[PDB]
This record gives sequence, C-alpha cells and structure tokens, in this order.
Amino acid sequence: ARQWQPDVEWAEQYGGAVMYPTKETAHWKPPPWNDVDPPKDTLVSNLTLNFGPQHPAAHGVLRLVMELSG
Amino acid sequence: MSMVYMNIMMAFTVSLVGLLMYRSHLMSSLLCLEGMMLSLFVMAALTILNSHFTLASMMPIILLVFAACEAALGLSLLVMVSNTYGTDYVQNLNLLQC
Amino acid sequence: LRWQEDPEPEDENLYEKNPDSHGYDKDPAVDIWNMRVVFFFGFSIVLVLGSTFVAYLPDYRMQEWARREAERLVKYREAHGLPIMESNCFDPSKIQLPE
Amino acid sequence: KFYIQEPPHGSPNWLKVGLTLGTSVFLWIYLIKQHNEDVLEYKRRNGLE
Amino acid sequence: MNPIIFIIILLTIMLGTIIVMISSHWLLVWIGFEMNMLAIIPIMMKNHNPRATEASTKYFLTQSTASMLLMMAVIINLMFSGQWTVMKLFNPMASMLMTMALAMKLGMAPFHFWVPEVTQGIPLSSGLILLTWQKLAPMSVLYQIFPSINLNLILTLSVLSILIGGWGGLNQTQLRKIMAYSSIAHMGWMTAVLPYNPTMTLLNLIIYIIMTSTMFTMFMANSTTTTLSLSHTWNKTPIMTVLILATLLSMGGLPPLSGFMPKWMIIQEMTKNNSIILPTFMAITALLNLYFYMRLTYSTTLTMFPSTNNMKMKWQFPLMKKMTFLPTMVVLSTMMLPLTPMLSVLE
Amino acid sequence: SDAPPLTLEGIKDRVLYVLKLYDKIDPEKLSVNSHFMKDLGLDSLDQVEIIMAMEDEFGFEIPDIDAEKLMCPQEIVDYIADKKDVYE
Amino acid sequence: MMTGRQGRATFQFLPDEARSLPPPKLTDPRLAFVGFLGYCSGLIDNAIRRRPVLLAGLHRQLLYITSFVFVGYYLLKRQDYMYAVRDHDMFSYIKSHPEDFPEKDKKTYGEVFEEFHPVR
Amino acid sequence: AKTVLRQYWDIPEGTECHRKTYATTSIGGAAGLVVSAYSVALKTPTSFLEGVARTGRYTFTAAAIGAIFGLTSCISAQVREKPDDPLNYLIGGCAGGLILGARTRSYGIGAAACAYMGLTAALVKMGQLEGWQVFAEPKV
Amino acid sequence: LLDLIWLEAILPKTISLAQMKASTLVTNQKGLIKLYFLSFLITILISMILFNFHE
Amino acid sequence: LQYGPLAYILGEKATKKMTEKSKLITVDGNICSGKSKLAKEIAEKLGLKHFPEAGIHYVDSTTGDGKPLPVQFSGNCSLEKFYDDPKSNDGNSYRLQAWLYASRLLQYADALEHLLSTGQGVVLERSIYSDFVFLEAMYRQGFIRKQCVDHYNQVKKVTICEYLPPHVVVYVDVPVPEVQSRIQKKGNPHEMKITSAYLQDIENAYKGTFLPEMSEKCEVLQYSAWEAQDAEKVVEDIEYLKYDKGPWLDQNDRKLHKLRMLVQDKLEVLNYTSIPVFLPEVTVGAHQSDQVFQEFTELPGRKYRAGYNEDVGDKWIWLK
Ligand SMILES: CCCCCCCCCCCCCCCCCC(=O)OC[C@H](COP(=O)([O-])OCC[N+](C)(C)C)OC(=O)CCCCCCCCCCCCCCCCC
Ligand SMILES: CCCCCCCCCCCC(=O)OC[C@H](COP(=O)(O)OCC[N+](C)(C)C)OC(=O)CCCCCCCCCCC
Ligand SMILES: Nc1nc2c(ncn2[C@H]2C[C@H](O)[C@@H](COP(=O)(O)OP(=O)(O)OP(=O)(O)O)O2)c(=O)[nH]1
Ligand SMILES: [Mg+2]
Repeated sequence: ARQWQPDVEWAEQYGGAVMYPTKETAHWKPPPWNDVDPPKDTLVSNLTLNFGPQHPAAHGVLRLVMELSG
Repeated sequence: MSMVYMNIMMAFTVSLVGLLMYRSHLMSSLLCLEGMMLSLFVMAALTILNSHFTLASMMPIILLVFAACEAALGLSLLVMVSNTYGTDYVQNLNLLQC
Repeated sequence: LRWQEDPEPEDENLYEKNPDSHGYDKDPAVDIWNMRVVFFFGFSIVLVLGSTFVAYLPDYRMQEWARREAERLVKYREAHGLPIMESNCFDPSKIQLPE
Repeated sequence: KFYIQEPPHGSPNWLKVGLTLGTSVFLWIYLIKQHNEDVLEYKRRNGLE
Repeated sequence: MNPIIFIIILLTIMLGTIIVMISSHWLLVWIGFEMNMLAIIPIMMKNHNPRATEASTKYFLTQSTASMLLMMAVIINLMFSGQWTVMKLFNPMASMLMTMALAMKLGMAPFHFWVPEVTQGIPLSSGLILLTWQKLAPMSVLYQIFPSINLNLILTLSVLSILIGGWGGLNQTQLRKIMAYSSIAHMGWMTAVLPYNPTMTLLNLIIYIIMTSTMFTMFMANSTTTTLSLSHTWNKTPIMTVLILATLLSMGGLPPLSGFMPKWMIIQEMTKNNSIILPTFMAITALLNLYFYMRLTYSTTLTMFPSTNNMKMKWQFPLMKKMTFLPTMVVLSTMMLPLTPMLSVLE
Repeated sequence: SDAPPLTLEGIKDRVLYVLKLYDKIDPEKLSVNSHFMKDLGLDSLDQVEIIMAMEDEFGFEIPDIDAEKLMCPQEIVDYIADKKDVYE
Repeated sequence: MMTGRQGRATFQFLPDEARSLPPPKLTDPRLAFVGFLGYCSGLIDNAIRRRPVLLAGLHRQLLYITSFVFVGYYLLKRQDYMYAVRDHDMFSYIKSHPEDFPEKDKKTYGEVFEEFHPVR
Repeated sequence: AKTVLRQYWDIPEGTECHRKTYATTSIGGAAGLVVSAYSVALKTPTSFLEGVARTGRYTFTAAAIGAIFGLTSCISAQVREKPDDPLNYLIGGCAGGLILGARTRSYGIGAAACAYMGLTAALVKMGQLEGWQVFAEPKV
Repeated sequence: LLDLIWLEAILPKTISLAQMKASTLVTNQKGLIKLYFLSFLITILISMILFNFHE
Repeated sequence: LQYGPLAYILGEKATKKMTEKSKLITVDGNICSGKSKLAKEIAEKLGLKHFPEAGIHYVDSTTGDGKPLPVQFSGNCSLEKFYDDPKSNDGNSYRLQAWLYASRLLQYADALEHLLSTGQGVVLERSIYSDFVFLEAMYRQGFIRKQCVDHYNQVKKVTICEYLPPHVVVYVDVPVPEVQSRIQKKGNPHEMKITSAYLQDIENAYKGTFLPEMSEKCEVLQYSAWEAQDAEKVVEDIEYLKYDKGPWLDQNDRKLHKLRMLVQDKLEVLNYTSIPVFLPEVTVGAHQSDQVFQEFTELPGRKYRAGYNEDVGDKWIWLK
C-alpha cells in the first residue's frame, strides 16, 4: 500500500499539556499560543472620601464625595 | 567566637527560615531578604572591626549598596505583580507549571 | 473526512507501458542500462574473475608450504633415528621450574 | 525584470564581496607568513638550520 | 525597548559574568552575580505579560536567596581564615553553603523547580541566555573551590540532577520545558566529574552550550515553542528538520556525533579514579534523555505530521531571522569527534 | 478531574435540601412535585427567595424570565439539569 | 590538573616556550578535516537560506573554509604544546623520584610460572 | 546516616540479629521520614491529621521494609553458617519487596520489588566484600 | 506466553512503566513559590542532620 | 541597509518621516456598496497609496512575478463555490474565510510597512478589523460550524493585538434591498445566488458590533449611497478630522520600531495563522501537503530565494 504517516488522532497525543494524563493534570490546559494570558477582570478599588461638610475648605455644608486613586 | 556571634548567626538563620516559609504576601518575604542582608552586614562589620582589617572596612558599605539594588529590584517586581492581580499574594504566581 | 488527504494511489505495473521492462525503471533507456551494469559488473566481473582470482590465490594461509616442510623434517628425522615428533615443544634446558 | 518587487538580493552587494574576498586573502597571507616564521624559530631554537 | 538600552543591559549581563571570572576577591565575585541578576531580569520582563512577570519573580526570589547563602559562606570563610581570596574555602560549613548557593544558581536538583518554569515564561531568546550564559559564572566558581567541596554533596546533587532531568523531560510537550529539564540533566555530568578532573567539566560545558545554542537558534528561526508547532517545520523548511535530527541525536550522546565526546571523556576520568558504579548508572540514566529527544525527531523529521491549509501562504516568503552562527554551530555540534584530542587546549 | 460529577439524584437531593431550610415550608409536607403556590401556600415573593437560594446552592444566575416558570421542586431539577448538561 | 603548572605563563594562548616545538604542517590531516568542516558550514548556510548549495556565494564559501582553517591552525599549535608540556612534566617527575619508578627485574617466560587452564 | 551504617557493618553477619534489625529499621524509617517531608511540602495535606496520617503511612512502609530485610538477611546467614554470602542479602531484599507489595495492595509491585530489591541487596553485599566505591575519593 | 507476554512484561514493559510513573511524580507540581522553597528548607536540614554535609 | 536596530540607532525613526497626512484609511461596507470606487478616489485626491481589497490571490501578487498562482497552491478555496454550495462537506466555506483573514492580515502588515517606512498614507478596503462580519454571517446561516468560529477567534486573538487600528474608518451604509438590486444588475452568475438573509447578517455585524467597536478608537465617518458618489465631499471631511482619540496618539519611536520589525518579517506576521489546531476544514494530510509543496518549488522562480533563480535570468549567483 502507501507508506503510513501520522493522522490527526496520532498528532493530538502530543497537543496536550502533558504526555501522561493523571487525575492531578486533568484540568491543565495548554498555555496561550503567544504566552499572553487574558487580563484579569477590572478590580480597581477607588478610595471614597467624604470631603466635608465639617471641613475647613468645604465652606461648611458641602459633602463632596470623591473617588480617589491615590 | 564570642557569644555575640551566636545571636548574629541565629538572626541570619531566623531570616533564612523566614524567607523559605512564605505566608501570603510577597512584601513579607522581601523584608526577610533585607533582614538577611542586615545580619551579614553586622557579622562582617564585627569581624572586620575586631581584627583591625583596615581596608576591609569598606566591604560592609559595598554590601549595603548592592542590598539596595536588590531591594529596589524586588519592589519593582512587586509593583508589576500587584498591577496584574490587585494583590501581592504569591499563590497567584502559579500560571507556570513545573 | 477529518482532513483533506489525497486518495491512495494505485500501483503502476511497469509491464503495461513497457512489456520489455526489466523492472529497474520506467524509462526504457535507463532500464536497459540499469540491467547491463548489474549483469556485467555482477556476473561477468565479480563472480567470474573473483572466482578465478580466489582459485589462484598464492598459497592461501601457507598451507601448501607446511606440507613440504613436514616432508622435509620427516625425511630428516627418520634418516637419523630421531622421534617423528616430540612431546615437548621447547627444550627443557631453557625452562626453570619452581623449586 | 521577472520579480514584481526588487529582491533584497537582486544584485550583488559589491561592498561585502570585496571585504569577503579581501578578508580571506589577508588570513591566508597571515597564516602562510605565520607558518614560515614558526618554522624558522623552531629550527633556530633546536640548532638544525 | 530602546535598542541602545537593550545593548547596554546585555553588556551588563556579560560584565557581571566576566567580573566573576577575573575576580580574585570574594567580594567582587558576589558583586558579579548581583550585577548579573540586576541586568538579566529586565530581559525577562521585555514582553510584559503575566507569565513573564511570574517567571522573573520566581527567578529573582531563587537567585536572591542563593546570593545570601554565598555571602554567608564568604563571611564564615573570612572568620576562619582572615582573607578574601577566591580559592579553596577554609571551613566545612562555608563549603556547604557555597556549594548549595552555586547549586541553586545552576538549577541543580533538588533546587531545580524554577528552571522549568522560568524558561517557559520567557521568550526563546531570553531562555537561551538563561540556559547557556548564566551557567558560566557559577561553573567558574566551582572550578576554583572544588578541592574543598564535600564529595558526597556534589556527587549527590549530580546524581539527582541526572535522574530528575531525565524523568521530568518525559512528561513534556513544551519545547522550553524540554530544554529546561535537559539542562538540569546535563548539569549533573558537569559537576559529577568536577572532583576528578575539572577540565572535563569545561569540555562538557562548552559542548553543552554549543548544542543548546543550536537548538534554540533553530526553534527561534521558525518561532516554534511546542511539539506540534515544530511538527509543521517539514512542510516549510525541510532542511531545518534534518539539522534538528542531527543535533538532537548529538545531544543524546550517540556516536559518532559531537555530544558523545563529553560522556566518553567523563567516563574515562571517573574510571581512572576507580569510580565504576557511578559512570555506569549515569550513562544508563542518560537514556531517559535520549528517549525524549527521539520523540522530538519522530514528530519533526522522521514522520510527516498533519499540516494546515494556511501553511501554503508561508511557502512564498524566506526566513528573515538572523540565525547568527547557525551554520557554524550545527557543524560543531555534530562533527567534532575526530578532533577530540583538542580538549587539551582547555588545560 | 476526580470530583464526582452531577447526577439527577444529586440535583434532586440538593434542591430538596434547600427547600427544607426555608422556614415557610413544612418539612413533612414537601413533595418533589408539590406546587409552591397551590400546595405549600407560598406567595410570589416567597418563590423569588427560593430561586435565589438555588443560585447560591448551584452557583449560577437564573434570569427572571426563566425563574418565573419554576413553580415546583421538580421543575427546578429539570432547569438545573438542563442548564448544566447533566443528562445522567 | 595542569592549571597551576610551574610555568609562569598565565592566561597566554601560546607561551613563548611553545615556539621550540614544530608547527603543524599545513597539510596536517587534522587541519584538512577542520577545513572540511568549514566547507560543510558553507553548504549548510546556503541550504537554510534557500540558495544553490554548491554554487551560490563562492566568496562566502571561501571565507568559511579560510576562517575554520585559520582558527584550526592555532588550536592545533596549542593542542600540541599542551601535550608536549604533559610529557615534559611526567619525565621530569620520574627522574626526580627514581625510587617510585624502579627498573623491574627482567624475567623470561622460561622462568616465570603461569597457571594453565585447559579448554575442554 | 554514617553513624547507623557503621553500626550496621560493625556487627558481624549472622549474629546479634536483634541489633541488626534495629539498625536497618532505623535506616528505613529515616528514609520514610525524608519521603514524607517532601510529600507534605510539595503536596499540601488537606488537614493536619491528614498529613500526620500520610507521614505514618510512608514511615511505617519504609520501617517495615528495613526491619524485614535485616531480620530475614540475618537469620538466613545464621542458619546457613555462611556470613559472606550475597545470597543472604538476596533473600532479605526480596522479603522487603514483598512487604512493599502488601502495603501497596498490589501483587505486581510485590513481584517487581522482590526482584529489584533482591538484586540491589545482593549487589550491596558484593560491594562490601570486594571494596566497591560508589562515591570514590579522587586518586589521579 | 514467552515471546509476546513474559519476555515483554519483565524487561521492556515494566522498565518503561516505571519511568512514566516517576515522570508524573516529578512533573505533577502545583507551581507554587510557597511549596518549592519549603522543600529547599527540607533539603538544607536533611543535608546537615542526616548526611552531615557541613563537615 | 536592511531595517533593524542598526538603522534605527542611526536615525531611521518613524516619527521623523510621519506627517499630519500619514494616515491609514479603511473603507467598509456591504457587498456592492461602492467601496472600491470610493476607496480608489480617496487615494488619488489625498495622494495616498491604494490597496485593492485582499482576495484569494493577494499573497501571489506581492511575491515572485506578482501573477496569480494555480488554485491548488491556495488550498482550492473558491469564492465561486462558496456561493453555489455554501454547505459543502469539503469545508470550502471556512477554508476560504480562514485564508482570506491571512490575506488581509498580510495586506495590513504590508500597509503598515509602507506607512512607517516612507510616511505616506494608505487606503484599504475591509481590513482585518472588519473581516469578522462575513464569519458572523456564515455562522448565522449555517454555512460553517461552531468549532470553526472558535478557530477564527483563536487565530484573530493572537494576531489582531499586535497592530494599530486605522486612523479613519469610512463606512458606506446601504440598505439590503439596494444591494440585492445592485447585485442583480452587476450580472455575476455566482454572486447573484447571495440570499438576502446573508446580506442582513453582514449589516447587523457592521452596525451593532463593528462600528461601535471602532468608534471609540478611530474617526468613524458614515456616508449613504447618495452622498458617497462625490468623493470630493468625503475627502473634505477627512482633511478636517481632529484625530483626538485612538492608540496612535500613544506611539513613539520605540513603539513604532517594534511594530516595524514585526510587519517587515512576513513569516512572523503569519506565524499564528497556522496554529496546530486540527479542524477538518483547515487540516491537510501529510501525503497531500508533501505533493503540493514539491510542485510549488518547481514553479518558475520559486525553487530558490528570490534573486538566485537562473531560470528567470538571475545572475551573479556565485558572487551573491
Ligand atoms: C547500575 C545499573 C543501573 C540499572 C538501572 C536499571 C533501572 C531499571 C529499574 C526499573 C524497575 C521498575 C520496576 C517497575 C515494576 C512495576 C510493577 C507493576 O507496576 O505491575 C506491573 C505488572 C502488573 O500490572 P497489571 O496487573 O495492571 O497488568 C499488566 C499487564 N497490562 C499492561 C496489560 C495491564 O506486573 C508485572 O508484570 C511485573 C513483573 C514482575 C517480575 C519482574 C522481574 C524482573 C527481573 C529482571 C528481568 C529478568 C531478566 C534478567 C535476569 C537477570 C538474572 C541475574
Ligand atoms: C515476624 C517475621 C516475619 C518474617 C517474614 C519473612 C518474609 C516473608 C514476607 C511475606 C510478605 C507478604 O505477606 O507477602 C504477601 C504479598 C501479597 O500481595 P499483597 O499486595 O498483600 O496482595 C493483596 C491483595 N488484596 C489487596 C486484594 C488483598 O506478596 C506479594 O505481593 C507477592 C505476590 C507475587 C509473587 C512474587 C514472587 C515472584 C516474583 C519474584 C521473582 C524473583
Ligand atoms: N466569503 C467572503 N467573501 C468575500 C470577502 N471579501 C469579499 N468577499 C466577496 C464578497 C463579494 O462577492 C466579492 C466582492 O465584494 P465587494 O465588497 O468588494 O463588492 P463589489 O466589488 O462587487 O462592489 P464595491 O467595491 O463595493 O463597489 O468578494 C470575505 O472576507 N469573505
Ligand atoms: Mg470591490
């Protein structure tokens, strides 16, 4: 016949995270093709501050709620 | 080997054991590296000052200069770890598998 | 299909196109010269001249000489009463046995 | 003109060719001179020529 | 990164290593490592992605700890000899710390866990520096302090490295992790012959660098970082697969290729010192290395894995990668056994 | 990996477990097919509270268009199984 | 083992005493093999960059051959020097310590008894 | 470990089997504690008692293997009146392999462990007699 | 029984099976800085208490 | 000399050659919406280079002698067969789309290289940023499988991130009935088989997913069919754009040097378009691929690197 060459079934043995699957490495998945992981969901924690009313620069009765980063 | 060398060498061992047992914070481990440099500085300064090794008296200073470079370098990495996960926890540094 | 793969080709019988084929190549010109080199260098040279060369090796392994030498020694020793062959290959005078 | 875009190696870079051939000649002359000087010193030190 | 800044940081990495090799004072040796770590990390952070940040951080934590132990050894050696010369250490405890500090820097087992991870997390070019150039400075120090190194400690690390490196490389499909565990195994051969003949440590290091630099150069040419990505090379650059076959066979220690020379010379020196059980165990354990090199040849050169349609578009463009010294390195990494007696120049 | 998968027996047990912690349901009156409104006597807002407990138990968001139809414990099991692909 | 040799020529590629030894012949077989490795590098360079292997860039092929031979010649001089030094030290040490290298009393096989092991 | 080994090799073969069993059991037990440390360090137990349980499981397997080897290899050299015989260690090594099988609940591991631990014990004894060096001191 | 089973099952099939099993132990690692450095501490203590590498 | 670190260090820096006219403009729209005519005119008036829309044979037009190659050297992808039988089992639908993305990805790199190497702007037609409309249309009509869309996003996710978006996005809105009526007038037997549902999926993707995405990063100009005929009006709007948003404001010499190194190495641009993902649509067996590759190397002027082919009259090979 014709010389045998690997098919998709054979090659996908070498596409996993490891060559010898186990229970520990069942949830391992191959890394991204370009080493770049998705950025994590925005968790920026701005600091909220009451600037007034009892504040020298608040003119007495201003409650300025400010989101501060630093 | 006076009784002072015992405590200084014990300080190094405590900071070494402290560095090898992480809790959560990368910053807590960075302090142990700066603690180890402090022990080495004191131990080297004591030996040099006691033996009247005059020219070696600059070695402890050169030891602090390169301790700052490492400390600054460790802080710079801590900024980038924090910017990626919002904390300095070491358990997040596990994308790479052995 | 699981992929885009060429269908397996069928075999080519060299007799179909060249009934005089010697089995060496599709090209009749190459096929004939492939056969001539194999036969001339294989049969006419190596096997025939090699056979004659081996037949006339100049006394391979010195076996014919040892026969003439044995005849010369046998004649010499029988003509002087010496034993045909002794049980000692080396004269004991040169041997110094322990203690 | 066969290529739609001029190849980076369409024509020889005559600067490299001169340096390349020039470098080879220099090394061969240097090596041959080195070999002759080594042989003369060898014979001089061993007192045979 | 600014090209001028990259060049300056690259030269700082070399300067740190060169300071360690020319230093005769322990303090300067320590300064060399600190300068080397200071410059290497920015090259690991170059692409600025989370995996590169983790790799740099794990690398910094390991190297920083080792430098602390090395300074402790120097100071202890100072207390018991009153001098800073870079020679045999004068206290057993100083030797153990320095030996372990140099083992952590080299990534020898059981201080090896970072090598597979740091290499995976950084680009191929940065990985090449990590596994070839970073080994020169620690090997320079071991070469000068070997008379005082505890024999059991150094041989134990060598044996564990040969075992862990071989086993770890079997369960890997990432090329950077395969090259990482291969590196650990080869460190074992360098440090196993160290007590007996430091010259053969240099020979194995030189040959390991040449072969390792050849593999990364060929992976860099095709931008392949996985077994399957490398499995498409036959359909783009057929010649490159033959060179990978010859180099991988050489790395496995098969004669008549170059990589058989370091094993052959290391076995000679150990058998002269009546060490027979260890060379035999080391050679047999090295068959683990040859197995996962053979597995790469199978999926790269000796078989033809499935391709993809878009590959036909890559046939219309040449290789624009520099591939510096690749034609010279591949020849030196395959045909040098007839020149084996040239190892005397290293003495 | 190794954690046991979800089974209709498992889903049914957990659903009936949540409904027993609810204070307005008589534990010895809960049938896997009993209607929340007709049998247990609950009202609209009581049903909403139950669905939120299911979200906490099974850790996924149930929209209002879908939650408006889950009027008995069995319908919850079908919805959770249907959305979790648990055909077992 | 020869790192600290008494020869006070440290970090020199070829100490001046190495000029007493014959240089390698330009027709040295070791030097021809090194030159051949240069030719293989030239051909491999053409193949990876997809050029006519035998014909492309004869100027570059010559520089490969010359570069290899040039470097090879000096590595052979240092290689032969290091082996010459090895024998020099070995013979000097044997001369300086005659008690450790005595001339063994000669015996002949007619006097030495060797056990005989039949093969039967 | 140097102390225990010197104690083991000072007791002549086939004598004082109570002492030799103490020595080997110490060596095996120490090996099981070294394995437990790395296992606990690299595979974090889910709880303190789950990790103490693991330490006791490995330490008892290694101690039992060490105890059975010294006991079985010492009575064998006593009954046969053949101290300097690697066959005594071959019997002891295989018995240790069988104990590993029982603890692992696997007949296959019992057979394989007996074969390879038996050979290793025999090779260890030969090296003691001949003078084989694993970590040989540099001489040339 | 001999060629296809037992001669395979002693030398080639068991030897291969062990290296695959030891490979998983070495590589199945959590990739945590905390656990690796904890093993470094164990190595240093073992190197002194057990093997006396410091003397 | 060839561009690299040495050239950059010696003065070849992108900002020194980019002016206020160094703009990258893309013309988008549905099928038969006047993009080609509009795009070609904006190039002449503004003095910009024009790139005809990337097709199945774009890569052939930049290499060798610039003439299209036989269709076996392109995977046998056919836009004609997609219209006739959009649900064939030989995977010609997605195989075409995956190939076209690689062509647009290549063209965009060619466009960026020209802009960064000489400072002249370029005008494109349906760049990589808008190629997903056809994919979304094929999937919603059952022309490709779900796994194919997963493959497209994986390839796109690792390629689109490396480039910068066009400065100006010109969109020529046309209601579907106008397009369908216009398609029939054009009288192309294959194109006339395009159902109206397919054209409506393209419309939804363009407005609803694409224009909102590009509105926050580019200068989006929308024109109807009636006001798109006079390219003079469109050019006037472009001339008076503020350019107050987009990543292009954050770029400097270092960032553009890294970008130019990527876009000049074409194999590095196409590195991730052939990731080892085994879909039947794109997977090719070893025997077939081997045979086709051998045939490719025996075409005139393609056995050796360009400039070393004797059969096409190249000379000085022995000194080159
Ligand atoms: C200094 C030199 C160093 C040399 C280093 C050598 C390294 C090699 C060491 C590897 C040992 C690995 C042992 C693994 C054992 C695994 C057992 C297991 O898990 O169960 C498998 C199986 C049970 O598994 P199972 O029940 O699931 O079924 C197996 C069948 N399949 C695969 C279909 C499932 O049990 C066995 O078959 C083990 C056979 C035991 C017999 C072993 C005897 C070996 C003796 C040596 C070879 C004989 C020839 C040499 C003669 C010499 C004479 C002096
Ligand atoms: C107080 C002083 C005591 C002295 C004792 C003397 C030593 C005797 C020790 C016996 C230990 C014991 O009990 O062995 C018993 C174990 C049995 O297997 P298991 O894992 O328990 O099976 C448990 C199965 N379940 C879990 C289902 C219950 O053997 C074995 O695995 C051996 C079985 C394979 C035969 C190996 C021989 C062939 C290979 C060798 C080739 C050279
Ligand atoms: N499946 C698919 N077909 C495409 C793609 N790009 C173009 N085509 C097809 C759609 C059309 O049938 C044909 C030409 O499309 P055009 O947008 O250029 O319309 P046309 O040239 O006829 O008129 P126009 O330039 O807009 O004035 O090519 C694509 O990315 N995927
Ligand atoms: Mg058009």
